[PDB]
Amino acid sequence: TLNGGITDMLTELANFEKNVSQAIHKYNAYRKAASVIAKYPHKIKSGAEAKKLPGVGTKIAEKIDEFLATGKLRKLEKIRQDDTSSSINFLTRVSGIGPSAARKFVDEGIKTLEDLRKNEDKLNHHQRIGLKYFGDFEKRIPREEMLQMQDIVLNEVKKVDSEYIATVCGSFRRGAESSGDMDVLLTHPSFTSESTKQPKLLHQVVEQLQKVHFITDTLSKGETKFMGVCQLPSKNDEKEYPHRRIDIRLIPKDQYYCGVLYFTGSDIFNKNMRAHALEKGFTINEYTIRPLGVTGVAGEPLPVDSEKDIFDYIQWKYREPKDRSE
DNA sequence: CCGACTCGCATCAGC
DNA sequence: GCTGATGCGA
DNA sequence: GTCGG
Ligand SMILES: Nc1ccn([C@H]2C[C@H](O)[C@@H](COP(=O)(O)CP(=O)(O)OP(=O)(O)O)O2)c(=O)n1
Ligand SMILES: [Cl-]
Ligand SMILES: [Cl-]
Ligand SMILES: [Mn+2]
Ligand SMILES: [Mn+2]
Ligand SMILES: [Mn+2]
Ligand code: NA
Ligand code: NA
Repeated sequence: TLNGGITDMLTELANFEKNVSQAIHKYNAYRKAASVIAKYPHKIKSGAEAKKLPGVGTKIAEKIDEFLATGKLRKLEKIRQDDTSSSINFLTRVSGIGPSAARKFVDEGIKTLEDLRKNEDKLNHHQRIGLKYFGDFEKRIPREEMLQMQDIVLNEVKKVDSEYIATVCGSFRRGAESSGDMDVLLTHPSFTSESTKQPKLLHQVVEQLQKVHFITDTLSKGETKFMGVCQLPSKNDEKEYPHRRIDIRLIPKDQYYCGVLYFTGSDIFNKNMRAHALEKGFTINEYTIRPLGVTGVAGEPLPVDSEKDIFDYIQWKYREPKDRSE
């Protein structure tokens, strides 16, 4: 928390550039700066001191000087006051509403939560569910509740087919004391890079979790990726638990390690590692690490028997999940 | 300076 | 219908 | 917005 004011400012600027300006490289630039400063173990006293960190440049350094001097950033103070910016920033907080839809809605005069409720007719299915659970999706998940959810998911999967392996990833696997959502990596021996010998492998699981009233809604669903909503059961006379977002990714069993690396993250950690892989002549996705040939075209998948094998190829020391929270 | 900065699903445009 | 782009998301 | 080359 040494530099919370600064990292908050950069995050707000990042969000502005994504949601309002639609400038995703600026969003990523601010995100990278905020991350590098967040792990900096000194209380930053100057923009010049910050500029020594990779990803902090001259423009961010100047903003840090303004913020250190005054506790504020004029540029943000005015963004906070501009009506369309603030309306756009709000609407993108609904799952399924991005910068595009948010601006179109603001264009048609839909700019408040009440406006959206009045105009449910104009939302696609994802957006309608995001609106329904807007309040619940603001609440974080205590790790203790993550553990109960894990119990349910693992046991329910076992009951569909004992050969399923389900792994909770994301911030949970990084050891976070609370999470924004639950991410589940799924594998089954009938689904490898070489063949899919059983159909419906993800569907069967979604169905089982629906039938025990754990999964309550679906935002998107295909053959390998589910995105929806779930809820812990509550005890007699207790208030219901908040509804929670859940993502499930079925990964070819032989590609578990690249999959678990991807799904564990963080997002920024993945972004940095994939970028470093490129510097080193490889490309990494959730399935494989491949070398880049003399012309920048991916070659054949290299053998991988461990998360560390991936770190090895790109000449990074192994980092435990808990140390990947960038 | 200047080019560069992985993929799944839903939806749409075009045919 | 399919294919490719875009939006939104992990 | 940043930065390797
Ligand atoms: N732009 C992105 C977004 C996500 N991912 C991967 C890495 C991330 O940890 C995982 C879960 O995403 P989530 O969106 O669930 C974020 P997570 O790290 O689980 O933290 P929480 O906020 O507590 O949920 O998906 C990626 O590679 N690139
Ligand atoms: Cl940009
Ligand atoms: Cl691949
Ligand atoms: Mn998560
Ligand atoms: Mn998630
Ligand atoms: Mn609820
Ligand atoms: Na720097
Ligand atoms: Na959104």
